[PDB]
Amino acid sequence: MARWIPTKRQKYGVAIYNYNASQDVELSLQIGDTVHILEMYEGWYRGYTLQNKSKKGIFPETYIHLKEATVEDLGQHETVIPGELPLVQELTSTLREWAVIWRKLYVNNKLTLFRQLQQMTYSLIEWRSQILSGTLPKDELAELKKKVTAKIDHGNRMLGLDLVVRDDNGNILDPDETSTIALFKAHEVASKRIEEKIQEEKSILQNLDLRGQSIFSTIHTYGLYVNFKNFVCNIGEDAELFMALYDPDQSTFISENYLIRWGSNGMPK
Amino acid sequence: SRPILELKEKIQPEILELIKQQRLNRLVEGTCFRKLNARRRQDKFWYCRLSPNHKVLHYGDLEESPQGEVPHDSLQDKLPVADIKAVVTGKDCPHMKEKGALKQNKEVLELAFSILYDSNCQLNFIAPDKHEYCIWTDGLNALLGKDMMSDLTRNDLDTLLSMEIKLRLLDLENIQIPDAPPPIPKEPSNYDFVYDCN
Amino acid sequence: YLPSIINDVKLVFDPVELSVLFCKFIQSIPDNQLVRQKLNCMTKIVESTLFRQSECREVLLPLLTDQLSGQLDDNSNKPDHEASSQLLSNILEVLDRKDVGATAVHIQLIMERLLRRINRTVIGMNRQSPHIGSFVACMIALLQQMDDSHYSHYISTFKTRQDIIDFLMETFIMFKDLIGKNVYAKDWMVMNMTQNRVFLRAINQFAEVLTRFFMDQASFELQLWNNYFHLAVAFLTHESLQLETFSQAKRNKIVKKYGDMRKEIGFRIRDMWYNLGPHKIKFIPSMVGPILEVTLTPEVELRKATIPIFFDMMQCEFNFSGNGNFHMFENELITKLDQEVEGGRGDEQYKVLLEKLLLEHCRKHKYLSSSGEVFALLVSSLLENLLDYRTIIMQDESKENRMSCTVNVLNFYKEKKREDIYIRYLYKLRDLHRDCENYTEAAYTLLLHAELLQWSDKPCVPHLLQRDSYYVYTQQELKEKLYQEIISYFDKGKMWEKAIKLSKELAETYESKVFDYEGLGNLLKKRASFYENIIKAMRPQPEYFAVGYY
Repeated sequence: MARWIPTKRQKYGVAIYNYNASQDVELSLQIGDTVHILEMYEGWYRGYTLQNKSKKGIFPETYIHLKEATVEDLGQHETVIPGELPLVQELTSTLREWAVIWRKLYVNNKLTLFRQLQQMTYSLIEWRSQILSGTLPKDELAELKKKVTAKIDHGNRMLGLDLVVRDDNGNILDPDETSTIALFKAHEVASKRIEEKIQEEKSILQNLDLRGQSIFSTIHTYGLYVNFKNFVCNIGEDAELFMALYDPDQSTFISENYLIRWGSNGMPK
Repeated sequence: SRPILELKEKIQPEILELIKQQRLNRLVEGTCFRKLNARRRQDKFWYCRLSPNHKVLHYGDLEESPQGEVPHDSLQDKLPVADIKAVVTGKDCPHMKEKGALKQNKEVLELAFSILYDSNCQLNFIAPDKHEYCIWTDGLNALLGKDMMSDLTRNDLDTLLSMEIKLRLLDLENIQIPDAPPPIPKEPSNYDFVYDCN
Repeated sequence: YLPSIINDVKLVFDPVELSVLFCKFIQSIPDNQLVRQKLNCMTKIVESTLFRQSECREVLLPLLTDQLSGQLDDNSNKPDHEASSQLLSNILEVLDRKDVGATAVHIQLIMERLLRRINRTVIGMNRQSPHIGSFVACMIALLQQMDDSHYSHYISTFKTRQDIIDFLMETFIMFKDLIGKNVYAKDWMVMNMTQNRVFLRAINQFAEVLTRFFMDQASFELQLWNNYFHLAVAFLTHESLQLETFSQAKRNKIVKKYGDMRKEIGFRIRDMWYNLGPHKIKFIPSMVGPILEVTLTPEVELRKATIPIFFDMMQCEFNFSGNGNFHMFENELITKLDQEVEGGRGDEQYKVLLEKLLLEHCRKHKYLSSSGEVFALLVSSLLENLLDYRTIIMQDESKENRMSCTVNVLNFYKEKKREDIYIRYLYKLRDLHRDCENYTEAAYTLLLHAELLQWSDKPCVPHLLQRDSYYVYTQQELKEKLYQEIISYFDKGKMWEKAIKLSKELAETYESKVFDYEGLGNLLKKRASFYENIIKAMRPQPEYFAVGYY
């Protein structure tokens, strides 16, 4: 070991498995041990670890999955798609704090919210995994962004965690001291989300029709799907089935007749 | 997932000790426990609280309290933790083998647990149902410092261990772990770091 | 709907002609017609066509200012609170735009024409439940967009010094009543932090204005520093290590984004305190305490910078020590130190650093600093006492240990004769015993207090005047109330010998000094009951055990 050279192109010090403890400064390094390496050797890397950002560890290059990227994913264009990667790092930190409060949870009879946190967690991790790829359509991108933001802020709200802003594009632009009043209105937008979902906890988590009313107040077109299975009738001849929506109060049909032909054998023709 | 499983179960103890300290908290907060044959105006409910020092047990013939534990000097605030031989669970309970007026029916077969102490005194107690019964047994073996006997405890073990390992595999995304560990590059024996330390 | 056209109308018309025409039409509105509607109108107006400003901003605004200043206080501002806030918010936002055009001088005009107005508003607009937060947002936005050169431009250059003084007073009290009793859900942490930054900027500016218009050059009217430092300290009394700690990034997040505010705040206050110069002595005893807690801040550095101010204060007294020494200083020092440490603030390293710094400082200085050295030794003894007390209190939580340590500190104070805090801990212990219903011990404690008093009529020291009730209370009367309570305790304490004993002295005092024979009668009635109890009933004998701690 010698010849160390400072660089920042090694932010993503990625292990492979629990590292051997060969170094006096290394251990069974965890899988997620993304370490801020300060000094780089060809076969080895010593620098700050996520677990202890004040303590070094010399770590094999073969063990490091080298990644030139940094916390910024656009300067080196590491983005799978721009305006999304900040979201993944923030949600990773968010899952970290989820784990911490989780630790704090089991030791307490907060089990109800604990399991609802479990299912929040499963939803969020699967969304994370599915957005690991950039395959989604831009509408899917935006919808994922919005809903995961809603869920993470929900986790924040019942847990008494602070709020974030800048709904889109990483939730970072607004906290970047761009303005003052836009900061305000963003904060109240978030508080509106808070109030929406807290009042609707007792609406959806208990009942199931207020959610339908709220969702249907947003869209106008709907389609009734009908899947015919079998006609049970004693006719013995060719039969035409004109099934359509009807208004008994208005004494008229509401949808066009869907002609279904039924054979004389008991089977549709 | 062979290296994955090896690494996973190999960093075990933290989850175990977390479970055990949770059991400790549960014992301390405790509840009103169930006596034997509390029919003829006998308090079936009575609290058994562990000390915050977890060295004495606050229990006794307490009243039918639906609120649960009341913090005070129970009828006996000491259970000698340092000398408990064991707790008998099931048929090992001598009170279950009773064939007189203290006949415990077969429906409390899994609520029979008696603390062994004084080599002749026993505490034939009853749990309201299985999960807390296993919880109290787990808490006792935690005082005993051995393995657990709650199915829910194994549940917690597997689920939380899975959660933790799952939240570690984020760095190794789009990456593979050679089941054979990667070969160690030869570290030059010289420690004369050309660059400074820290 | 007239606003709805202005965009393309501009696109096919002279801009300023439109500006003046709309201005004329609006000012032509009688002053009591559709205020809500007109404010909405000008809102839509300032929305568009203000992306260009050089020709219209300067001319459209004046009317806007006029109606908003009428909205300042015409006693009919109740319906238009939110409307005015909306107007101001939107226009300020528009101003913040950079690509739209240069507005620095226009910002100056907006300062000149609405700043005092809105400050007056918020100072009046004082109830939290309404949308006061909107006004707060508006004014902080103003201050953020504002410039320091702009700050001193006119706000420093007002009319006669009394006007600017009163303005400054109002500004400071408003800042305090904002920082104190904040306006946000405490979840808008980013917003809180931003508010802190803008408040920092503003109070900085007002610090330089104090230096340049209220230092010795203002030979008198130099009181404010009380209010000013109060505001500063209060602002220095939140957003602390633990809050920073809740997430590990939380420290890192705020530090990267903002750093340690408290660092700069304390450094600023330190240097300006040094700048106070001659008036330090005329300003020490009141403001002594207000600097301990900031010194007690959990960080390291500004603490390092702050303890020396204690030595500066004692030295300033040394300059005034022609009449005595820093006794008046150290008394308040010890007192406030006591409440704070028992409050659970300091740390061991804190006391170590205190000893180190103050001893080092006093070595450089003379005999009076040697007395200060021995008093700092006293201080460190106090500190270790208090740390021991608090650590045991938080550790065992067994009432017995609590009594043990509180007696320890009581003995130490008795040794140090600082009697007021002594009484305070006496009452603490009394509370404890009442919790344990140890009526005997409670009576002994309360007596030990009452022992201090005299049957004299003058209340000689309000130190004995405790916080239970505080007015004249001749020493006699307080002693009488104490004896009444103690006798009651002993009665329900089932130990009547001392009860009768004390009844004797109380009756003596009644007969010889107050002559209220009614109290005599009631008291002797009680004493007869006592004797009856003693002869009649029997009392169990308590066993006494010896305990060997090894």
